[PDB]
Amino acid sequence: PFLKPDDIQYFDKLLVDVDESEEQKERKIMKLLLKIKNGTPPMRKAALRQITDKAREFGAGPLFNQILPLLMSPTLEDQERHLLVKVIDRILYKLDDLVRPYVHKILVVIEPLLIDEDYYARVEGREIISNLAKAAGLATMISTMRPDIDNMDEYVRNTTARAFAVVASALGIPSLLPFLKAVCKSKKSWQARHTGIKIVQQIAILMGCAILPHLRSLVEIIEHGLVDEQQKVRTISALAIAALAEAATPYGIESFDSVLKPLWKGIRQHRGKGLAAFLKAIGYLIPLMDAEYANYYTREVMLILIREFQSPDEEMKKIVLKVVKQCCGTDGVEANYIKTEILPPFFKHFWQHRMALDRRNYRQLVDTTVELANKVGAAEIISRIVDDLKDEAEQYRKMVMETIEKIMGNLGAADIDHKLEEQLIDGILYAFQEQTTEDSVMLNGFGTVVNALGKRVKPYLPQICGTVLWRLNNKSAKVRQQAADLISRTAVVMKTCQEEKLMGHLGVVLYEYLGEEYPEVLGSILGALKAIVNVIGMHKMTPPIKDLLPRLTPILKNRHEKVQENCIDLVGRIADRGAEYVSAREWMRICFELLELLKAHKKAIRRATVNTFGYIAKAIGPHDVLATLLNNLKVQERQNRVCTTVAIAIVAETCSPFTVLPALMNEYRVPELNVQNGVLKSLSFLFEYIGEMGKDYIYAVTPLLEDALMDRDLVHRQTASAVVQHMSLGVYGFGCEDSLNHLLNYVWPNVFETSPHVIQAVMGALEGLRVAIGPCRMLQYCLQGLFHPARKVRDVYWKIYNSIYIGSQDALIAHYPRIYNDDKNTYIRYELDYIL
Amino acid sequence: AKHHPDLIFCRKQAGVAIGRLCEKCDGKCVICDSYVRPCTLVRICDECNYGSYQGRCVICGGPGVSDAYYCKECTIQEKDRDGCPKIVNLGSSKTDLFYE
Amino acid sequence: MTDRYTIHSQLEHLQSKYIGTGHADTTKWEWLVNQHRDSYCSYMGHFDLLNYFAIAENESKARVRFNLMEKMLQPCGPP
Amino acid sequence: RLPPEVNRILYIRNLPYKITAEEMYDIFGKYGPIRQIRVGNTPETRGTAYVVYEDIFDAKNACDHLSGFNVCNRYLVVLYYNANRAFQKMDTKKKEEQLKLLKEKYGI
Amino acid sequence: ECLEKKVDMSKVNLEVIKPWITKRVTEILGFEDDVVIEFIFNQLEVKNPDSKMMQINLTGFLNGKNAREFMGELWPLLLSAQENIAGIPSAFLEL
Amino acid sequence: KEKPSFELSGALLEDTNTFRGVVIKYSEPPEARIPKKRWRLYPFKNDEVLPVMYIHRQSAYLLGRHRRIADIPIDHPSCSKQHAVFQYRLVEYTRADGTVGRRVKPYIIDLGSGNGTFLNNKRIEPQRYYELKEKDVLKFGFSSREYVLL
RNA sequence: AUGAUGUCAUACUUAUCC
Repeated sequence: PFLKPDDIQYFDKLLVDVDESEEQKERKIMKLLLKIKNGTPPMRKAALRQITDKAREFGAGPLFNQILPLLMSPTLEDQERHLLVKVIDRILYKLDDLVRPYVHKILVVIEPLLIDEDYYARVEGREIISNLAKAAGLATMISTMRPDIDNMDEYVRNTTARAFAVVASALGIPSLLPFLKAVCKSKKSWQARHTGIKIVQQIAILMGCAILPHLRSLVEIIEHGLVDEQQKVRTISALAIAALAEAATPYGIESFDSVLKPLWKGIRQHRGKGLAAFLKAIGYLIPLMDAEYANYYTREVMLILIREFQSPDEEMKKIVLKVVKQCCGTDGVEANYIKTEILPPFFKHFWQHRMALDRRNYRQLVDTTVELANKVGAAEIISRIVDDLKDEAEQYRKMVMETIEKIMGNLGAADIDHKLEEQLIDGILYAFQEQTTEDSVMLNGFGTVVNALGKRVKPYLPQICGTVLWRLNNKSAKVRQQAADLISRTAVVMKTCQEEKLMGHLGVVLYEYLGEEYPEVLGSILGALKAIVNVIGMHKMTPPIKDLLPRLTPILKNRHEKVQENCIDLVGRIADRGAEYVSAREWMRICFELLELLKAHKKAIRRATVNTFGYIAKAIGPHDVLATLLNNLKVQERQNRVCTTVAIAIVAETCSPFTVLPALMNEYRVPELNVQNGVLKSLSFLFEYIGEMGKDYIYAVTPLLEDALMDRDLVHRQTASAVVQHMSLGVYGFGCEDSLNHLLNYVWPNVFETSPHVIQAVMGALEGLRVAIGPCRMLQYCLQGLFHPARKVRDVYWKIYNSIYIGSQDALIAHYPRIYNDDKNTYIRYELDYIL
Repeated sequence: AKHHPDLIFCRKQAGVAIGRLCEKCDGKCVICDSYVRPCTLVRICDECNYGSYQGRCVICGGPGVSDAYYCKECTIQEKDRDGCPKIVNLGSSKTDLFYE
Repeated sequence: MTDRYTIHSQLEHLQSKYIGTGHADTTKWEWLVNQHRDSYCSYMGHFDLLNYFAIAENESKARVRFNLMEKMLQPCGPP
Repeated sequence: RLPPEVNRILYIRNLPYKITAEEMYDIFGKYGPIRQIRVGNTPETRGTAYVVYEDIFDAKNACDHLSGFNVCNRYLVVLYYNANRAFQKMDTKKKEEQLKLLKEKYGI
Repeated sequence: ECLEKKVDMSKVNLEVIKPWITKRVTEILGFEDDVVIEFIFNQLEVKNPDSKMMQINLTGFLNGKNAREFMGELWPLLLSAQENIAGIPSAFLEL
Repeated sequence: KEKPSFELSGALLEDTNTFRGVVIKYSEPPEARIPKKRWRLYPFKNDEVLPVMYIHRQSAYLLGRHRRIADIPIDHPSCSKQHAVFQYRLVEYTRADGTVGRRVKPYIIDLGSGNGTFLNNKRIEPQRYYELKEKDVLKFGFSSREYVLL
């Protein structure tokens, strides 16, 4: 597969056709890389495996020699990068002692993955450095990575710090401690100590909550940098304290203890970024102190906190913001003091159009404001920010809107007075009437506001729903779906207040849009109908179901991901609840239409589908519909079938399977194999759902499992084995064990194979058989296999014997046989032979 | 599980944080990965639920809405008395789908 | 003091953390000692089995419990 | 008044396998003094060459006039070469001696 | 080897071991760094240190030959300091 | 002590316009084009047009008192290195018929000389679109000049 | 008459996934 015009430089050796005459042939055959980089997806797959199994063969040297240039390529893609990352992982699951010379030679390319805009790139990078460090040795990593500490560029120092974070997560803090503790005391130059401290931080972020045990030692390291003559070291130091305390869940306060007294002092004398950093640290600290000591100390911090609102620094504003959250979100702080001193400057400087356009500042601002509401109360905050709902820009409106949302979510709408409530509803409608983008914030916002107001909202309905219909035209593509969803979430409120005319409106009006050709709208429409069904009942539906349901029936062709979803859902609600209003003929047509809905690429679609199919199975009764399931061609191998199997299960539940089984068991006869294993699955899920009731049917299924478990082809043994499992859990304790032993006979030979699905299947099988039969019989099959020095039987029988061993280890005692004692050892336990 | 075989669980110490399930993974079991017979609720680890890691799904890892529960077949097989089955690793799933 | 033996990790796999499970390369004496330790723990855990073991012998319950706790470490000797 | 991406190195292609470095030096020598020139002697890279000048603007006037310029039957591919990375095939070292020298001679 | 005898850093001084470790690090690594001195300070900070872990941390730090001699020289001086009733090595009694 | 200011640094401006040995100021806008009108530089220092330079064939033209920056020297000791810059560019104007379009005309704007400039015994200020035409009596120096161009 | 490996289609599983 083709070569980009640049990649020639790398792959030129492949171009020449000289062939068939040692190492040069290994580099030459190693161009399978090219097949991984560019080509068809299958070529990438097969190539990837082929190079995985050749790891031990080719060795890490030639590979990395032929890779690292590519992953270093200036023209590298996104995908190609990620794929080469994959091959590096998969080969590094194998090679262990081999990589030692290349470790640095790896990290140099990989460390740039840690600092990246892409998140998935970062989690990948952390993963592969974890695999590398754990793969190599500790001393390998340490002795490797020293010279990058004092490197002139700070880039490598930084990304190297995150590297030490990852490797420290791998091999644990205490192993790597003396290295660090040695580093931060290095007397050569400051840059080192700066690095090592940054390492402390990135360890704090990465490990997070798990820092807890070594917190003391870590602090004892870092403390000496706060007083250092250099500035950076001080700044990054206190920052690292911050990260610690933030991962320091409400405890280890005294471990930070000796750190405080300098910090507070510094709080006085500092100008610039370092100051803000200290404020960050102290900020995360205060929640960890005692409300008495933290009373004083807090009251001291509040002053500077006030004074420093006004700085243009955005780092500043972030810090002091989150600070205000923690300091003023303290239970030991008085409302009125905040109400006077803080709120007016807070809404003055902080609420502006510089903030909201940014992302982090947006969020953090939301949170802090939410908490201030949590203390001073509701009507204050909201009352001050309502007037901004009507502000021009979107993002700002979005901000105050979600703020109001969370506020009225927590505190409740009860505190709100009347006039401010008028400004509320008008604000929310007005903001909702202009929507540049589609998003939930405005909608969830409105819904939460109304559901919180309760029936105080009643005078406002006609304005609401007037807007709802007029908007319900305007633009279908953009706003139809949105006004529809608005109805959906406002259903219950439009119900409990007992406005019936409005339910007539929404009922037939929405009924009319079911002919809408745009799917993304229609979906929202059906959703709205759904929500309306859950408030007003069956027989009171203003569009009587006789009208509605057959009008729904043809829509199932619609392909669309949202239409199919909501549609099938609603057919489910009505098919489950009333179900009498519609004649059976319509129903069976619904069936023959439902059958091909199982091509859905989405799992929830199939979910609702099968459950519905059960409901209508109740509405009619088993035989016909289970026959219509058995009609299935099985045509698709990758699933698309076994959902029908699930329908066979649930159908067998909805009316007693005590009826249904003979039809199925007969339908195993058919020579077509894939449907044979199909009905095997049907038995599996069947027993999984029936549980206890299998105390009878075990016998019926027993000989057929004999026929199936006796192998035509592996899938028979597998699926049948799964059946044995779920049967074995289900029947437990009821006294049927005998036939389960018989079936265990035929289960037992299948123990040996390398196919993952059949071996894990058999494992589940013998586990369920363990609990059902009891360990004694198991162990009596597992004894002789232990001994076997043959590199197979011992592997397996010891795997089994372990599975039997972990559970029920208490009950095994009696069943260990008598084993005679040799020369040096006494192998007879004589306690059991004490006789009265 | 049956969908992702290369995924590894957390298996950490059990805390007092009750587990939750996302709206896309609602009703699915954690160990048995089934939809019927819920018998025991899911408990999360202490490090697995802290700050932004609280209120997240165990299997899906997205925004959790409803509380997750374990299957009765996994409860009778003593598969629910193990550690916290939080999905930590995420490999060969939702990686190439972001590019398309 | 070059040892060239750093049983640290490889690819976050295996790393036995349980006690009494065993491996495929487990010896007979190690498995017998683990079975004897499991039998001693089951005798110390079950109250009815400990009562039936102490009713036969002329020793008391706490003396037999201390003897079973003292005989747990190195029951056979050669693993 | 220059785009940043262009560099003193130019990748040049659509060369014959017989071509002589005499013609090379002569032709390319119009715009400025040659820093040096490499030519692929290897099975894939034969037909390609890299030219490096004492100054960039040299190369700029070059690709200006030499754009699609002709030799034999061929119109050469003239592009500004991209050497973002140093292929790390070589290393960063040997700075100590020269830096010790400039620290010695001028004493600075 | 020489890293099999159990020792204890609580019965020995720390200020007298800094110059010998500094001379060993200057002989091994050529120049004076701040990571090796910090590693030597972290290896002796515990009251019961580990000789095998220190050898692994310094067993590969150099090349795998000078680090073994450095560990063998640091284990014998610590053993001579812990065996003495004063708590000092043999190089501190003369000067 | 590090004195951070986060202001406009000179290196980012010098890397955009990099000459051989000096900085390059007085850049043209993006609306510059090649001239197609009949206009030639007729320099008369002693009432005899010895040299002739084409202004429509070249895109840039720098004249000064330095031999390393400029291509050809000039015999004017009372003129600075950066005194005047005559560059042709099609600006937004109207023709005689009233229809709008692109007309190639020379742009006249002072670059901030120390002693200024004079054209037809009159000083012109910068940032002012003056109607520049052919056969203008200009001066290529800061104070005075004994040579005119036509 | 099994088994061996290897080019090469074909079905099946993973409730695989936009």
